[PDB]
Amino acid sequence: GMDLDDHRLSNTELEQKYGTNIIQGLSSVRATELLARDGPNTLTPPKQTPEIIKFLKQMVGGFSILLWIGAALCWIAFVIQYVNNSASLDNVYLGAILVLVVILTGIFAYYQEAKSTNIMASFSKMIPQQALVIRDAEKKVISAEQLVVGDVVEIKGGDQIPADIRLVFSQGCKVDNSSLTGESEPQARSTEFTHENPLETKNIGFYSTTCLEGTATGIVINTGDRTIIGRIASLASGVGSEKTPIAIEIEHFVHIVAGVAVSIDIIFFITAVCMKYYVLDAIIFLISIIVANVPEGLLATVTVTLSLTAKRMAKKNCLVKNLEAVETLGSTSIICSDKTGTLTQNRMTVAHLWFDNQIFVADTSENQTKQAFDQSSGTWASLSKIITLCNRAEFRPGQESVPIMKRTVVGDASETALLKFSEVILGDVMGIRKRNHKVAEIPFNSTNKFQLSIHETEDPNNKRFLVVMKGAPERILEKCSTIMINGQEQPLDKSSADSFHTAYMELGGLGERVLGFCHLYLPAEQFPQSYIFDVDSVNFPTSNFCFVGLLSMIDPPRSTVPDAVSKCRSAGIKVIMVTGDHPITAKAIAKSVGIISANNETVEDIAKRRNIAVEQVNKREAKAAVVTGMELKDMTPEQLDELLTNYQEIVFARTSPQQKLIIVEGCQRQDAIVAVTGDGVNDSPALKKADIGIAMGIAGSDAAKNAADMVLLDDNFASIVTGVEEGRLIFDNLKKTIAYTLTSNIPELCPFLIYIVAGLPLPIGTITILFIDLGTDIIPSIALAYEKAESDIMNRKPRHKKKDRLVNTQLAIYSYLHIGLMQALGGFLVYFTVYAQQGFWPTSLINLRVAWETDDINDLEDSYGQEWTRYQRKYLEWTGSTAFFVAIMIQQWADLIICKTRRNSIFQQGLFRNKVIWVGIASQVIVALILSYGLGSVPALSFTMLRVQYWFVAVPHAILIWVYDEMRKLFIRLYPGSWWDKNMYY
Amino acid sequence: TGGSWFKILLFYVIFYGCLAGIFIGTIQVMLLTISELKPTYQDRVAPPGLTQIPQIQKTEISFRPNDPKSYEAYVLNIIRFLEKYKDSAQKDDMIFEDCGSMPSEPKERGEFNHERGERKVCRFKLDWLGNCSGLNDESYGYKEGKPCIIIKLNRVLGFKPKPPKNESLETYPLTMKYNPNVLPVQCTGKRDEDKDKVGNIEYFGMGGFYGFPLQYYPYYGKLLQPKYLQPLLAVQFTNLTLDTEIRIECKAYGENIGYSEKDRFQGRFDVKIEVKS
Ligand SMILES: CCCCCCCC/C=C/CCCCCCCC(=O)OC[C@H](COP(=O)(O)OCC[N+](C)(C)C)OC(=O)CCCCCCC/C=C/CCCCCCCC
Ligand SMILES: CCCCCCCC/C=C\CCCCCCCC(=O)OC[C@H](COP(=O)(O)OCC[N+](C)(C)C)OC(=O)CCCCCCC/C=C/CCCCCCCC
Ligand SMILES: CCCCCCCC/C=C\CCCCCCCC(=O)O[C@H](COC(=O)CCCCCCC/C=C/CCCCCCCC)COP(=O)(O)OCC[N+](C)(C)C
Ligand SMILES: CC(C)CCC[C@@H](C)[C@H]1CC[C@H]2[C@@H]3CC=C4C[C@@H](O)CC[C@]4(C)[C@H]3CC[C@]12C
Ligand SMILES: CC(C)CCC[C@@H](C)[C@H]1CC[C@H]2[C@@H]3CC=C4C[C@@H](O)CC[C@]4(C)[C@H]3CC[C@]12C
Ligand SMILES: CC(C)CCC[C@@H](C)[C@H]1CC[C@H]2[C@@H]3CC=C4C[C@@H](O)CC[C@]4(C)[C@H]3CC[C@]12C
Ligand SMILES: *[C@@H]1O[C@H](CO)[C@@H](O)[C@H](O)[C@H]1NC(C)=O
Ligand code: ALF
Ligand SMILES: [K+]
Ligand SMILES: [K+]
Ligand SMILES: [K+]
Ligand SMILES: [Mg+2]
Repeated sequence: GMDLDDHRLSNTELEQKYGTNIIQGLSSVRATELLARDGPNTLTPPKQTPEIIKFLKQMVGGFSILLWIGAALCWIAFVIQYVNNSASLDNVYLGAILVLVVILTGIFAYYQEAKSTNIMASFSKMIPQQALVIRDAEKKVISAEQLVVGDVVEIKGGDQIPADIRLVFSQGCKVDNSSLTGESEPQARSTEFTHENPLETKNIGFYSTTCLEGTATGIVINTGDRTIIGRIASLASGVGSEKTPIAIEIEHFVHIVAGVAVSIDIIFFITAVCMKYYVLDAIIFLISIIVANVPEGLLATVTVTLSLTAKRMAKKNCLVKNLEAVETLGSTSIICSDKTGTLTQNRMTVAHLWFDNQIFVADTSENQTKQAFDQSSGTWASLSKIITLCNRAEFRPGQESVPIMKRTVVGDASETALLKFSEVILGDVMGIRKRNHKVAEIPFNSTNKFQLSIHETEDPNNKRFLVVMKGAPERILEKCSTIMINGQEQPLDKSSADSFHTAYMELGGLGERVLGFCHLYLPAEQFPQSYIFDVDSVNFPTSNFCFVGLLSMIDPPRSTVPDAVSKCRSAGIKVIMVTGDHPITAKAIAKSVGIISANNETVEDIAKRRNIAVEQVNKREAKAAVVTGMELKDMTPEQLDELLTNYQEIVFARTSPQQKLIIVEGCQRQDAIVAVTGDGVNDSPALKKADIGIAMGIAGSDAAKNAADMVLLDDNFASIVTGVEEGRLIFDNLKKTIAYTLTSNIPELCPFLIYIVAGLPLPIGTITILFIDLGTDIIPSIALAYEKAESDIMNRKPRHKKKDRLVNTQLAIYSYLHIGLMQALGGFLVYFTVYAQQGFWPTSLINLRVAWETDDINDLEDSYGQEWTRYQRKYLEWTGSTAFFVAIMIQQWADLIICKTRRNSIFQQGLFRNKVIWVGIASQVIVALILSYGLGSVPALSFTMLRVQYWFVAVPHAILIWVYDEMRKLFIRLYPGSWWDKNMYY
Repeated sequence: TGGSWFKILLFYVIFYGCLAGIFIGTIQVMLLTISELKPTYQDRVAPPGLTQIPQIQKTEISFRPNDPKSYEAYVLNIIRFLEKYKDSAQKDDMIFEDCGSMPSEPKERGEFNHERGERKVCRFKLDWLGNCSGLNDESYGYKEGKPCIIIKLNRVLGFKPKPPKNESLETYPLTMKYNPNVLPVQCTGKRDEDKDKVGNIEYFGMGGFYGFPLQYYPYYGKLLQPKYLQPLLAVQFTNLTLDTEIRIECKAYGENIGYSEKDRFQGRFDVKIEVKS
């Protein structure tokens, strides 16, 4: 961890510190011992957990601990029975089923558990392989890994910088620090101290950054992981090993259910000890409690629900790498978005052009077909000609039928923008450039800030030389003595100069780079056709020009971004722009997108409006704030918290990746779920620390797409509002699914409680309730995830993570007590009907379980005096168990119907709008019919055939459940916030 | 708040009370459809089971004639069962009717309705169980190697056993069929090697016949016909190998009497007797 940056030092101080020489370098022995001590110049990959331990750790998470305890108890019960010569089995079956359930749930949880992976593989595309380093004054090619701090390295154009160097000799070196700032604008390099911050010091080259053109010489200062990109990779790989909000909700639900199961098991085990029961009976009761109170199929059902949503989102070109990330977008409260590449198109494009003392507005959409800004007006022909002819950029080959804005261009960004504009608005400038012959003069020297090209008109009428020139507007104006306004030329009026200057100031205020244009026709009287031209600019005049127009470029936002941001802000989400660009451009883009509204106004703007000191204005009036990198590097964390809390609209500018991480962490300190969108290397630490990270697909980089939880393949920023829609719908339907899963636990638990307490014959077995848990409820649990939105999902506020939970006390109370008890009552009605219709009246079944389950007795006397053999008793027991199973199934049909809604009514939502619900009901019909009249024709797994009337006894209880739930929802609807909403709504 | 607590507790009290009321009402409506005189269904008890009296636990009998405690359990159980079959408890004539000593047709005592009052039961006297009655023989045969077990047919309401017609060949000629009035019962060794050690079999039934007389059927239901004494058949062996375990099977033959592989007591026995020296 080294941060003692010393770019202020002169060459000699660097020499003394690093013990080298420009002419000499480092000796071979010196370099070898450096390679021994400091370490290779290579990004060290991180330690990763092998997948098999990641898979094995899934077998102890969720409800699996309880299932393992149950399997151990099953084995203990079997060994006790085997000691006492009991070949009944029925317990190896249960143990095998429990182990299989554990294995399957672990498989599903492993499938849902993240993706792991590392970011280092993405950096290989940028890291150079070799480097031209000098040792003992000899220029040799050495692999970049072998390069070590202290040696002199020479960098040419078009190759990656071998390591972090301090430039000492430079000659026209321009680097591309897009990995540190996110901007592809070439940054010039020098050999002098420019800025205190090492990221803008202009005399330091950075590891893996590319040198666009020129030669440079520098002394290596940092290597390997101590470089800036090294720290970026270390941060992007060493953070993010944290749970997701949906994982926390599921863990809380598991904690509630496991606590309920443990408490009931402990208390009833103590009671069984206090009631003269054998240990075998007690442990069998404990196994039944454990199996009944655990929703085995729910944790896999949640995974399947997330998978279905992920597939139907990936159908919309939205790849979801982490399955848990489908939910997070929707509980998100803050979206920290990168500017360039994400909000904007990352392409320089003309936006405003000024002529006739008016400001014209140009379309900037990516898929635009034509431009129309009062083209029929005067002076436009001269502007068109000067834009077309005065350009050097050229299109790349193999572009016959390529979209115009998607055509690759070789040249400067500004030249590319003007060339794209001319191609769009004129169609074919290649013919126009060909027909107008170009004199071999185009001075584009540095420190000039202008360039001119002499042409001869192809029109037979005029046939005069033309000198078109564009460059910095001030230089254009100082060389201009007249302006062309609607054909004819006005003199250099004071009012015209004032209009020029105010247009300049306002166009700069919109954060755009203006370029001035001017041309001067050369009459043939003074310049003949055969007159020679010289590059020295002495053979032709460069004064007394005429100003035609003034164009500016913006790097505009994408077409769908402003509407998406407006919808996100209308959905209760707070959007923050965190960018590495200059504050002026960031503020302009924020105003142009919607992050800062037109009415909202910042502190600096208030100070400008009132002309008062910036310290005099009260910050309470300002509703927006723009914070630069320097204002944030010296900001105490409490100040950052207050800045985020106070201002609704914030823009961060000139921020390093570490500062982006700081902002994300500070936003998460407010108990807010944050989402980060980005498409660059500098966004990787933020894309990892964020709860959900979204990356662009076409414009994105490999590091960002590896560090993100979701990738937008078509770069449609509008997919965020659909993601929020899907996340909120997922949360609601997950509440519904959890309620429907938990409601069937009580009908499975009550029979064993009654069997222990009142000594009835076993109303239902453990394998039978496992059949309920695994077979019948799974498809309806999937079906409840297809419920449409009850109300305006995208009009609510984001849920509070701490206050609002997926499984609150209301849902658990309603699922266990209000419902579930009714289902147990209906099932017991069916059970008593089955037993009484064959001879055993309800009151004769009290405390009969000891004599009922005695294989010795074969003359048990029922209510009518008949004598029952042991096998007939257990066959009647199986009949009652199957009937109780069927009663549970039918009341679960009713409960599926009532769980289709939470506040609405089945009359409003619709019974048949969700066909997967009816598929689930049909599946239960088929499964129960099979389990009754197939398996059961041969008596196996405590299933027997049922009489026709035993299939319909519990139907009135299902109707009662439906009527009660309809009344509850009706009273919730009628009187909101009336002790009924607060207590009965879940 | 305290008022909120009171309101929620009142709601839960009324809600659970209403649920209990609905449950009890459904139970009452269901019970209104079952008769107190005959069961609605007899799906499981239609083929009657066969059961012995000593009520042995693991389907085994292991005792020693020497030590009284070795057979004390069996003797006490037989005494407990046969106490109610003593003629001293059957003397009253208002509730008992002396039915003839010769097997006859089943007696139809009216119909399963509250009218006609209670029913009268044919009396079964212990004298018919020769030398296993306990009148003038102690230990109920559990002297040196003379075990005997009382076989009974499980009670079923409205059950009229149909003895097999002697058209088809049932077994070796018993020299007395009397099919229309006696349900045949025969005890044989389970497999071949136990037939050589089981010894002779002595059957003691009413009228000297080897089976259950049909005059005692049908049963009427412990309400119309309480104090009903089912017919008994004492089976004594009198000859069996000492210090050897013999598996003996007793089967009740009839057209209506059924058997089952799943149910081992549906008209069959699996009893083992071992007489230690
Ligand atoms: C949420 C989960 C709920 C689960 C509920 C399980 C409940 C288990 C209880 C079952 C017993 C139900 C009895 C209901 C009978 C009907 C009500 C009644 O009016 O019946 C009066 C009884 C006679 O009815 P019968 O059967 O002869 O009718 C035969 C039908 N016919 C009349 C046509 C011949 O009068 C008599 O003879 C007997 C009089 C004496 C009765 C003493 C009972 C003492 C038993 C105490 C055990 C309580 C355990 C509680 C555990 C709770 C744990 C949460
Ligand atoms: C014989 C045995 C039969 C067993 C049958 C099933 C028994 C279990 C059934 C239900 C128990 C559900 C337990 C839920 C536990 C939640 C754990 C948890 O994570 O807690 C967090 C909550 C947070 O609260 P909040 O801010 O969301 O609340 C806001 C309320 N607002 C809006 C009014 C301000 O803390 C809280 O709510 C405080 C929670 C207080 C809970 C007190 C105990 C309630 C349990 C009662 C069951 C008693 C036995 C019933 C047996 C019936 C037999 C007929
Ligand atoms: C027969 C088929 C099954 C039937 C199931 C029946 C379910 C519904 C039962 C009771 C709910 C009745 C009240 C609905 C509206 C409440 C308004 C309210 O609670 O007002 C509140 C005060 O009320 C109370 O203190 C009493 C609370 C209600 C007590 C109900 C009776 C006690 C419990 C009964 C449950 C019985 C359930 C039995 C089911 C058995 C198994 C099926 C406060 O109102 P506020 O000043 O905020 O007004 C708001 C002003 N605004 C509207 C303009 C915004
Ligand atoms: C009479 C008997 C059945 C009542 C039993 C009530 C039990 C099962 C309920 C009531 C209160 C509940 C607890 C309330 C608080 C917490 C803390 C939470 O972090 C985990 C769940 C846990 C631990 C709950 C477990 C289940 C719980 C203990
Ligand atoms: C709202 C009501 C209709 C829901 C109740 C569904 C009931 C009535 C349906 C669902 C499953 C069906 C049963 C499935 C299996 C069998 C066995 C077959 O050999 C006879 C028909 C029978 C017995 C069906 C009868 C009708 C049935 C019981
Ligand atoms: C009938 C008896 C034996 C058991 C039932 C006890 C019930 C009625 C009592 C005991 C504890 C009570 C709960 C205590 C805590 C809460 C959480 C609160 O946010 C809503 C009320 C609620 C859910 C209460 C509802 C009523 C309650 C569940
Ligand atoms: C048992 O009773 C029979 C009845 O005939 C009798 O013949 C036999 O001798 C008795 N057995 C003994 C030895 O008690
Ligand atoms: F272009 Al950036 F963060 F400003 F990726
Ligand atoms: K369960
Ligand atoms: K993440
Ligand atoms: K369940
Ligand atoms: Mg970017």
